[PDB]
Amino acid sequence: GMFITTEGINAGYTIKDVVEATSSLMLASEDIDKYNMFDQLFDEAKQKLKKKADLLEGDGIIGLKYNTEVVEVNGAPKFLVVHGYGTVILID
Amino acid sequence: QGMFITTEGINAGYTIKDVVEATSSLMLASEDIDKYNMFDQLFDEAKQKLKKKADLLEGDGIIGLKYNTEVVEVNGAPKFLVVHGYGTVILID
Amino acid sequence: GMFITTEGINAGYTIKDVVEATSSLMLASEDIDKYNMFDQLFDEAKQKLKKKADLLEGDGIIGLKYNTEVVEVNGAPKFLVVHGYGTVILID
Amino acid sequence: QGMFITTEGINAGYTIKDVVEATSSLMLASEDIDKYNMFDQLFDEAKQKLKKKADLLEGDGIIGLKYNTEVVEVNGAPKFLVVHGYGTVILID
Amino acid sequence: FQGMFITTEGINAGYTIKDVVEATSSLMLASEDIDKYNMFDQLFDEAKQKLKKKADLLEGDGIIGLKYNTEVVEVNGAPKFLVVHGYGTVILID
Repeated sequence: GMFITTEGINAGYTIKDVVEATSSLMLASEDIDKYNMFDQLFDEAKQKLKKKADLLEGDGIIGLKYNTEVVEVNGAPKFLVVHGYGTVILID
Repeated sequence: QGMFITTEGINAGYTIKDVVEATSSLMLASEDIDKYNMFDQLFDEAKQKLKKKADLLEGDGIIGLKYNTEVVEVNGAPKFLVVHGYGTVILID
Repeated sequence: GMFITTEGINAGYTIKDVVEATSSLMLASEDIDKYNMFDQLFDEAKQKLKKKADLLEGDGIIGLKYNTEVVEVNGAPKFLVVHGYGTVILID
Repeated sequence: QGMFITTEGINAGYTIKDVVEATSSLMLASEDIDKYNMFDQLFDEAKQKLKKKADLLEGDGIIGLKYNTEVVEVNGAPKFLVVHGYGTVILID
Repeated sequence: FQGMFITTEGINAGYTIKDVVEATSSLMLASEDIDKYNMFDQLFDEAKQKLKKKADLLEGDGIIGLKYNTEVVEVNGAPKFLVVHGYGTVILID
């Protein structure tokens, strides 16, 4: 139960660290149109980032951004990759 | 669907419900490999998906919207156009 | 004569909508090194975005970002693609 | 071109001249397909182009800088490294 | 020098801007490791250390406005290089 946001917050905080997480999956040959499968990778990336924020003893993560790639092998999409990153903060 | 969305933050009091994401895509016909205006549809669809998620979380709108885009190639031709939209769902006060 | 910016503005406004535009061109075989040809696509993307801002009855666009792709056909760059997007606002 | 540039905004009074963009690129030799440190010079070139455009618009500097990057492949090898830089040219007060 | 702050967003505090800085880091995948996108973790760390060292050479206190670009570079129809670019604005407080 730890907060996450794309932008900053108007409140007093100190900065613990910037954290990053990558998650990925492999597509079946028949599923090369299934870009909806990115949904689970964003949620996995967030949970990895939140766990890292909790290990740093922060209250949450500001400044979240995502990078995405669709990686091709032998002229077909084969991997979907999300990178998430943000700044872990502690309020006051 | 009457719910606000913005690329940046807002100077107002809010609480943060959650960050939400949506992906939309389409498959190009062989003759339409030059039709990058077809991304318009996908940005619209991504926003609708995001707004629906904001409404299920019982927020007033979405701040901090960004889009990632890909043109995915199959056997040396563009075949899919993909938009990912994401942002922070907030509740005012 | 309508303003556009990458960041927000410290002033009172209401939000009309987020708008997006895509611009693209096809490279000749001999022009696969000509990445300066993105310049005109950025300008076209802005003009499309401004047009949309004016249709929504806003004063300008905050939060502008651009995505870019170089799309390959048969192992050569063939299309240059810009996506522009931002938030249309009305001052006060 | 002793002229300021930043990724974020500034807490100060300004007016907005325009948004500006610059692209810079280079071609890799076959033996240099692992040399991604060669992006270094392209970022610098992109900044120089953006600053020169800011100076033509008679601004004091550039806020909101972002970069897009691509590694463009020809016949299944990286051949071009491409940087796009863009930002908002401002004038203080 | 070692312990220097870095953040994705700005800070609500008084500062002057030294310069914008950039770093790139990369690695080459083995054929058997074309699924190993976890290996980006290293590259983000390396990119940050390069950026911090540039901030320290400019005599700043830290880096605001950090962003990362990423690419997965293919050679002969397989992923061969993972590339991170990091960039941000080096500042000095007061």
